[PDB]
Amino acid sequence: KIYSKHTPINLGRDLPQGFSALEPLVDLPIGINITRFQTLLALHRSYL
Amino acid sequence: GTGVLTESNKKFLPFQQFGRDIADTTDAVRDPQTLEILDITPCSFGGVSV
Ligand SMILES: *[C@@H]1O[C@H](CO)[C@@H](O)[C@H](O)[C@H]1NC(C)=O
Repeated sequence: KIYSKHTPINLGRDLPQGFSALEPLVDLPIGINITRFQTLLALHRSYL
Repeated sequence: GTGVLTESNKKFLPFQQFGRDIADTTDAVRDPQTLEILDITPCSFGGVSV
């Protein structure tokens, strides 16, 4: 289950105060064992 | 269920299907065939006194 939210935060503390609930985005029927995770970043080639 | 299906003004979110009151009883339904919200109200009933 993936839940998400996009909130426009006025310039300040990155983790703001107040509430912004995350709406359910997708439920995927996967059925696998998950104990570890990693974030994917994008890198651009230099060409120099 | 047995009830009257009426038009509703409740702004359901896209994931949301069912609707519930303070009693956690079904108060609205979203139909799969036509994506509209039908408010469910129990039919009229009462006690008869002679
Ligand atoms: C049939 O059902 C789907 C979802 O259950 C809906 O998106 C579609 O509009 C329905 N077909 C018609 C002709 O309304």
